[PDB]
Amino acid sequence: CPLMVKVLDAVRGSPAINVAVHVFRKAADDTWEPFASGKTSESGELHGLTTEEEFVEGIYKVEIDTKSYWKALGISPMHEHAEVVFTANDSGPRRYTIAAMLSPYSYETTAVVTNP
Amino acid sequence: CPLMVKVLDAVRGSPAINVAVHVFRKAADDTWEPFASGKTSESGELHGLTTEEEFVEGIYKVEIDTKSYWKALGISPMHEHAEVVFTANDSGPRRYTIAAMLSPYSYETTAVVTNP
Amino acid sequence: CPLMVKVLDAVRGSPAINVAVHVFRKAADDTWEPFASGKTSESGELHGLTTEEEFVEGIYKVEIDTKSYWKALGISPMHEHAEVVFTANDSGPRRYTIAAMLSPYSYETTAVVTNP
Amino acid sequence: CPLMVKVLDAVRGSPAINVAVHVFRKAADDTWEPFASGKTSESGELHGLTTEEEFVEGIYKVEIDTKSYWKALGISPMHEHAEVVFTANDSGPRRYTIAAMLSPYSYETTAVVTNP
Repeated sequence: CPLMVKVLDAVRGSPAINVAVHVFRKAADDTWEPFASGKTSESGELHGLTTEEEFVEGIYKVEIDTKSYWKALGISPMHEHAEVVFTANDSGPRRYTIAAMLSPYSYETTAVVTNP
Repeated sequence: CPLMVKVLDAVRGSPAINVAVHVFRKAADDTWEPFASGKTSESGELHGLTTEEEFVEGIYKVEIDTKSYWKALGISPMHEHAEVVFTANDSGPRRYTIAAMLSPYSYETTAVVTNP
Repeated sequence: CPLMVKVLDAVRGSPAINVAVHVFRKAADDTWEPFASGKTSESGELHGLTTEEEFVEGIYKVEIDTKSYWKALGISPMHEHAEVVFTANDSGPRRYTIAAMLSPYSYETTAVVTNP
Repeated sequence: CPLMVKVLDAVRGSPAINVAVHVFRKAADDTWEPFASGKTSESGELHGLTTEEEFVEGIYKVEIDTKSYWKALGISPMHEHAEVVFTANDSGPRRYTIAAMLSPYSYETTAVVTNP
């Protein structure tokens, strides 16, 4: 798993289950090329987005669609969405975990990088 | 001041001085219309972005260009930039403060809303 | 103002008004000596805690009593309180702002340091 | 594992390896009774702190000793330590994950609660 996404609901203190996550890769011609997508599991984690073969060097955008998750919980949020736009494998491949804590008014993201 | 932006350097624990900030307003035809821009002052704050007359209801994007600020401090960051995309004045006008704590690998944003 | 405290309610996205704040200074004999205290104002800020004469070098604890603030809003929180324990004026006097974002389950603090 | 602790180094974007963690349980006579302790592993996680039999209802303090971890990395930090003081099993037993993102000047904690 070269890329994992984990989402927490910071208001309720619990994993954010079934949040949509889309990943894009910046193309040669400056456009956002769709790369992979999925939904967080009951642990708040999304595995299997990509492979070590597919996950090349690049600029990657991770869009987490928070708006609809709050609606299932009866909330209208402030942020439309959350984004993490980071450069990947710039110096050889890494394992990346994009971590997101959400709220109706705040959000942290962190890119946690390790090696295999 | 219906809209203020404040940026902190969470690594050094100090205001983030002279960071570029661009604000856009989602247009009728789904495009990001440029709205206002500026640079943070020595307190890390950016005032005078807009007026109560200009700052209508809408979906607004605040782009904080972190990448170049780290370069002036000798750092290559992970995130290309930071964004806050929020809906404004949805229920009458408010005062908004978008607050940003930055790092080479993490970032919080919060939308702090009050009335006049 | 060598020491300022600012508290935000990260759940509601607004200043945290009338939160109790106690500051202690580590004494010579390892004990927490009471130093100053107050309540946040309508901006979420607490000014006038101390003076440049009184605010000597030391280890200082800032206790923010979150539990009772949530009760006034009908909430039972997870954290009993929030604390920031930091060393001050270690290399000459500074201005310190202790910043706190709260929630029933999460909390950031940051020590933001500047000079006069 | 009714109680797990995970620590991230938010400055370097990586797990915080071999951080000391002490847990205390508030005793009947208002004192902090030592409960369990350990060191984070290479993933930044600390497992096996306690058992479902030992981890009763109570007020628990988790002390993460950040100061010495920065020293191994050549840093003098601002915060002496990080603490999370939370009430546990108040309404039946839960699984708790205390999550910590650290820095020389900032720190988040979150209590992430789930059921088995």
